[PDB]
Amino acid sequence: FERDISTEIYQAGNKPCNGVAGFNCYFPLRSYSFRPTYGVGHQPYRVVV
Amino acid sequence: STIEEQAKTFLDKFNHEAEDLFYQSSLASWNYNTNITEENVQNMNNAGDKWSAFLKEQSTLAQMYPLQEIQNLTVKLQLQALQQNGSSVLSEDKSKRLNTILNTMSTIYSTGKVCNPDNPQECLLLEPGLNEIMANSLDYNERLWAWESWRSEVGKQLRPLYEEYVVLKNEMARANHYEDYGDYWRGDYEVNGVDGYDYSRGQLIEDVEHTFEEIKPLYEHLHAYVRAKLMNAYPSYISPIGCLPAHLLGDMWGRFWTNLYSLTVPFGQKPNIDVTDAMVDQAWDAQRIFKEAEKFFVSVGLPNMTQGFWENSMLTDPGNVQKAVCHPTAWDLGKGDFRILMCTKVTMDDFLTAHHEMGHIQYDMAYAAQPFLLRNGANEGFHEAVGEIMSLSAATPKHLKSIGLLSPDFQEDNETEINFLLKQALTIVGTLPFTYMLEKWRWMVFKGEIPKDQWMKKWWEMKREIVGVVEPVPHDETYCDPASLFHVSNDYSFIRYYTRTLYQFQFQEALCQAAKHEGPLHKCDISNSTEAGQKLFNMLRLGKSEPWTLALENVVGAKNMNVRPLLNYFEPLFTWLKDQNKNSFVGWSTDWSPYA
Ligand SMILES: *[C@@H]1O[C@H](CO)[C@@H](O[C@@H]2O[C@H](CO)[C@@H](O)[C@H](O)[C@H]2NC(C)=O)[C@H](O)[C@H]1NC(C)=O
Ligand SMILES: *[C@@H]1O[C@H](CO)[C@@H](O)[C@H](O)[C@H]1NC(C)=O
Ligand SMILES: *[C@@H]1O[C@H](CO)[C@@H](O)[C@H](O)[C@H]1NC(C)=O
Ligand SMILES: *[C@@H]1O[C@H](CO)[C@@H](O)[C@H](O)[C@H]1NC(C)=O
Ligand SMILES: *[C@@H]1O[C@H](CO)[C@@H](O)[C@H](O)[C@H]1NC(C)=O
Ligand SMILES: *[C@@H]1O[C@H](CO)[C@@H](O)[C@H](O)[C@H]1NC(C)=O
Ligand SMILES: [Zn+2]
Repeated sequence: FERDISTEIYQAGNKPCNGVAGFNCYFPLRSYSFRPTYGVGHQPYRVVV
Repeated sequence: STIEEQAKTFLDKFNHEAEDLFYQSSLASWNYNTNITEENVQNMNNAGDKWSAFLKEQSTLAQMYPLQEIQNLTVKLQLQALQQNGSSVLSEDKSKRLNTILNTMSTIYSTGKVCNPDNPQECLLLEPGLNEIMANSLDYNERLWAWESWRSEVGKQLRPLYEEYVVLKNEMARANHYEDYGDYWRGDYEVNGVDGYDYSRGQLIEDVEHTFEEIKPLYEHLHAYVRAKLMNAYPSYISPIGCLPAHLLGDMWGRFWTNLYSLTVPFGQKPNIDVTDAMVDQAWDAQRIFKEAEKFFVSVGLPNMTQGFWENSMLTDPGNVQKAVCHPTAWDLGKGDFRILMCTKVTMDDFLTAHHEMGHIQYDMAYAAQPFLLRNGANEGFHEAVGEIMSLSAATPKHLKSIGLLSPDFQEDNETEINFLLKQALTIVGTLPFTYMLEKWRWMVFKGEIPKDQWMKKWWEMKREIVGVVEPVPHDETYCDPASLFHVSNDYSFIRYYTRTLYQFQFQEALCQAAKHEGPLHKCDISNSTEAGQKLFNMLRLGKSEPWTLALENVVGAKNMNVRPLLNYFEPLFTWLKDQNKNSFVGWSTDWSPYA
């Protein structure tokens, strides 16, 4: 029952990320990039709980 | 934060981006393949350039991980396939000269033009003229002229390019810590880090030599039979114990012996089983053929298949204005997208070919959950060693009678079995020594054991020994006969076909034992054998996460190449070849030549 909206880049290494994309510092957000030709198990699904 | 954790964190994003990027590249290529237009050329080129740039950038980023500090035997496998420094170790000039060499080789091979004598106007390419002449024409003069022209006008155009290619490939192999480029090709089968299942590149040569030696007795009987049959057609062209001429092998290079079936048939009054007229009679179409194939596939327990395959992929020739390639292609775009292209015509050849591709995509969808870098077969032989065997099993008379294409009134007589086995041997048995000696010659050239001045001088003994073929006209080192092949000009390994041929028969023993089939091995049907379907799927689903040795153990229970199934397939045939060869010399001599 928690929601994360912060886009702070995760630090996978020891050196600080310094707010620049590079080694061991990747942007935590990724896009679905849906296409109509996707498979049955990869198509979008509208989920309500 | 361990190094393995960092590698996993990098690889997750790498796989996630690479899947989408390769999907885009694959759709761009498929659009051009199904629709040849000017815009599609640019789209495909841009997609390929973007994919190459992304792969190079990711490899440069991942070069910082030393391979020694990754455990779990899974992340390290992806890093090995990702690093792949290859020719990028050398300077940019040596990379662009390699690109130029490959481009010129491909262009020269593609532009192969032969002009008829006394008329410098009617010239012919490899197809459809030269191919038809090599496949059907039996005239000695025309075949010899075409063979000489093709090996003369093309060999010299690539011989210095071949020398430079060999030298620079040796340099690249040295820079990549390899003994030779042959080891660079053989590195696919290498297995390390697994106790009791390690594999080495050098052991492969001995393994293939032993199986070639054990195959040998099956080969010279067929060769003697073919020579005896050809003696009735060319009474003044073949020595009784000499080698067969190079351009009387059924085609231009002698790779396949199936072109002489119309002449080397022991029983010409017994037609083979061809039910193309049957499917013509019942108005069978492409949809009906695909439905019959699906009915065959569901009988072994394989799951259902998505509707997107039917909706997206085209399965009928459009003709008219829309020009598209008709080459049978199975596109695995990824992300649950699977497509197959065919220009389906009313012929049993297409029916047999579709068995390759449908099981091919069945294998492709098996390893969907695997990482993108591991969405391939454990080796280069596991990809469709089963896809070919289902096609071979689909030709059994039992299933042909079951589907209604063959009437039940077809009584089985042993005359048909011998003809079918001989026809199969004209495609599979005959090509094995030729492929082996070609691979050995290329390996020796890459290693350097064959001197520069004697590439062809050493080339013609194997022809006189391994395959029993003698040239009709002597050639010096100026000519380059091997350069006239598809694979040599495109820098492809030629052992893949031999390994796949070895692998396909090995699976058949286990498949028929699980199916509890009784009788000849070539009449074995895997229909209604869902246990065998589960057994094969258990190996198809592993993908690339496991070494090929483990997958080979999971089907037959071995760790080395096995040739006993090869003899089991042709066991009745070999005994009969022991009969009609009792009055003819079995073998050939290396001293006589047609040109004397
Ligand atoms: C596999 O099993 C199916 C059904 O279990 C077989 O299909 C039937 O075959 C019989 C004769 O073999 C026909 O009379 C029926 O019309 C077929 N269809 C049915 C019952 O729906 C099929 O022949 C079997 N295949 C093999 C190779 O044994
Ligand atoms: C093939 O491409 C041409 C032009 O790019 C287009 O006009 C045509 O509609 C395409 N074919 C199909 C089936 O969409
Ligand atoms: C290898 O890594 C996977 C994560 O992808 C993990 O589930 C598995 O347990 C690891 N292997 C071993 C032997 O711990
Ligand atoms: C090529 O890549 C390998 C793979 O890690 C690396 O060990 C080697 O140092 C690289 N060589 C050059 C010249 O970049
Ligand atoms: C899907 O597979 C089942 C076997 O589990 C089979 O009975 C059914 O006919 C298949 N569906 C189609 C449309 O082929
Ligand atoms: C088929 O079998 C019969 C009896 O076993 C035999 O006489 C005949 O020669 C066989 N056919 C061939 C082609 O050998
Ligand atoms: Zn294939």
